[PDB]
Amino acid sequence: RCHPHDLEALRDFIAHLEPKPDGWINSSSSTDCCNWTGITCNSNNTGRVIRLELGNKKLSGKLSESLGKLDEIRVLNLSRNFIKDSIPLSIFNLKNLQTLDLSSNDLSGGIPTSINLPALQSFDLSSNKFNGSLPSHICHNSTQIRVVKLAVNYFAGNFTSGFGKCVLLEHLCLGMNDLTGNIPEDLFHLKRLNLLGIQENRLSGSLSREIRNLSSLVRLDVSWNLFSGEIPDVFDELPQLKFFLGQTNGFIGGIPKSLANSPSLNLLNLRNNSLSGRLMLNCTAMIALNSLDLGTNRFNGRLPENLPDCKRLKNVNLARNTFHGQVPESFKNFESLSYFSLSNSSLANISSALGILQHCKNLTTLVLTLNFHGEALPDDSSLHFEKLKVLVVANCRLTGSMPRWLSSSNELQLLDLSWNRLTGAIPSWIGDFKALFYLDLSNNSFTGEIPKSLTKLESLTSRNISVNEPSPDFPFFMKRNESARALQYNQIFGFPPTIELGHNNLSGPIWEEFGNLKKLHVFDLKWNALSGSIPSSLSGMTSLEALDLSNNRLSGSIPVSLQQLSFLSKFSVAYNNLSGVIPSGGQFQTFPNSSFESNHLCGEHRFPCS
Amino acid sequence: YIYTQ
Ligand SMILES: *[C@@H]1O[C@H](CO)[C@@H](O)[C@H](O)[C@H]1NC(C)=O
Ligand SMILES: *[C@@H]1O[C@H](CO)[C@@H](O)[C@H](O)[C@H]1NC(C)=O
Ligand SMILES: *[C@@H]1O[C@H](CO)[C@@H](O)[C@H](O)[C@H]1NC(C)=O
Ligand SMILES: *[C@@H]1O[C@H](CO)[C@@H](O)[C@H](O)[C@H]1NC(C)=O
Ligand SMILES: *[C@@H]1O[C@H](CO)[C@@H](O)[C@H](O)[C@H]1NC(C)=O
Ligand SMILES: *[C@@H]1O[C@H](CO)[C@@H](O)[C@H](O)[C@H]1NC(C)=O
Ligand SMILES: *[C@@H]1O[C@H](CO)[C@@H](O)[C@H](O)[C@H]1NC(C)=O
Ligand SMILES: *[C@@H]1O[C@H](CO)[C@@H](O)[C@H](O)[C@H]1NC(C)=O
Repeated sequence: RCHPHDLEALRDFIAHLEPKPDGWINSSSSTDCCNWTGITCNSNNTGRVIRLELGNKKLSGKLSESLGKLDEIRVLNLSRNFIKDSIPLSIFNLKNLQTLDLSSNDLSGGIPTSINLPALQSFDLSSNKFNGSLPSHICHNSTQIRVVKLAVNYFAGNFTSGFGKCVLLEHLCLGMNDLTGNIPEDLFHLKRLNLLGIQENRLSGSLSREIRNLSSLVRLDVSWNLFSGEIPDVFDELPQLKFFLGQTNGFIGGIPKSLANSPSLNLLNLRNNSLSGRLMLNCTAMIALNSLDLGTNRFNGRLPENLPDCKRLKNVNLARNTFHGQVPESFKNFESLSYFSLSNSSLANISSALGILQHCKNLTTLVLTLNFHGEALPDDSSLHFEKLKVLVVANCRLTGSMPRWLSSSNELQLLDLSWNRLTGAIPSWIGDFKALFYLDLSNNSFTGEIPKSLTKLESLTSRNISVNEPSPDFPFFMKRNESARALQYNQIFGFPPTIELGHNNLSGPIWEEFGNLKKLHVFDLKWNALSGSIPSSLSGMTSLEALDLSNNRLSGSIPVSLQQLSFLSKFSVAYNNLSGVIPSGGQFQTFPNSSFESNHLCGEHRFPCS
Repeated sequence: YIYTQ
């Protein structure tokens, strides 16, 4: 038997919410509230209600005003439900409420102009429908507040002054709203703040030098705003800074000396800014740096020779910059290097690059695309990359043959050599990589037949090959042609298992044994010299989604068995020698005429047509 | 072709 006041308040609360939780089915009868689901009391369990924690209960409805009658409640947690409409005023007057988590519901409207919650520690409204002015006036009566989480709301208007009066504020999360203007100078009074997310708003102006006043910062997320100007060179004042996220802004200048000297930074992401000049870090000074993303900037000059002196730097993305010259010779010592993305950086001497980089024994994923333009792909067979998983060197217009030194990387998972000038036959050892699920050799000069060993590729047949996906900190992008919008893959295993051989000079038949690859999603043979019959055994490729045979010289008929490919949504035989009926119904009726054009193929009952 | 940025 509990207090009549709590009993009442709790009965009204649940009157507005469905479903009734497990222990609340007795609610209108039962007098023992403290043993209801998600309720806690003082004394032992036997006093006033101090905690109402109903998070992730699938609760649907509105909040009762009589929630404000629980005088002793220190913790109110309704997060991860379907609760909607307004927050009752009476909730903002609870004298004992330490912890308020309303995050992730459908709540809307606005916060009252007058709030008195003297005991409040953490305040979490994130992931809701709240708009309007930021409730910075909460600082007046909650002098103890540690945590304000407002992220993922509709707050627009100025980033409003007044948070600086929450003197003990530690976490402040404003991310993913519509805020405009610069950071109120008010904010720079919070000397105990260790987390500032402002990311994904419309904020702009320079990032003030007054930021040196927030000396407790650990994580600074400024990403995805309109900031510009130089990054202020204050970072010796922020000795605890571990994560700095500035990506997708208008920052200019280089990396400030103080940031380039910070011993505490784990992670620096400045990608997609307006940054420029020589790239200078003092790697003797940055002993915590494990991850560096400078992509889509204008850094120029040579690649900094001292980079391997960051003994912890695992992840490096320098892509889409203005460098020139070769990979420094010191990169032989980059012992920590795992993921190295150099795409589109104007690098020279792929020969030196590969001969140096083979000495980095932790290298797993390497992206060299759009460098070394017109160079000759090194065939030199002392090259050995032992732990290599992902190798992308594409659209470099490279010359030579398929390099056999590659055959010794047994871990290899994804290989993209496409859009080069490579020539000669595709060698048998390409079928020997057991972990390879993706290979793009397309748009080269390759000749000869298709090696039969592609039919016994292990990751494309059985399910008994199992390996760990590489985990670089950057996404990968995929372009079909020069004017196509790109596709994004955050993880390597997001790529469909793929054999892409199109636009080469390959000849001979399509092996019946391709019916062995049960796990292949994409088979692209288009724009080759291939001939013979389309094998009926292809109906055995059970995971097949896209089959492109177009622009070859293939003869005979489309085998009916192909209609047993359950997942095939994308098919073309156009520009071949084929004849007869296109198989009716099922899967093939969904393909457009263009899939069969420039053949002698006709729809059923239409033969001959032309 | 695959690229990175
Ligand atoms: C609220 O409850 C959820 C889900 O039960 C929990 O994960 C979360 O940490 C709680 N909120 C607070 C501030 O503890
Ligand atoms: C602080 O509390 C007083 C008395 O409860 C109230 O009148 C006032 O509006 C509150 N201030 C703010 C800014 O919420
Ligand atoms: C680069 O910045 C532009 C403009 O800020 C933005 O629209 C674009 O999405 C950014 N690119 C990436 C990949 O972040
Ligand atoms: C780089 O940092 C180290 C360690 O703090 C320091 O001793 C050294 O003088 C710095 N070098 C430069 C170029 O500032
Ligand atoms: C290389 O990778 C291994 C295996 O994960 C790791 O334990 C080791 O610390 C790495 N070496 C360096 C110098 O980073
Ligand atoms: C490569 O770099 C140039 C800028 O130097 C840019 O115009 C082009 O869009 C980039 N292409 C890709 C695919 O990154
Ligand atoms: C490129 O690299 C190779 C191997 O280090 C070197 O022998 C050669 O002289 C270099 N070529 C140029 C143009 O510097
Ligand atoms: C193949 O690559 C070249 C550049 O190496 C490009 O210009 C051409 O358009 C590509 N062809 C196709 C159809 O992808």
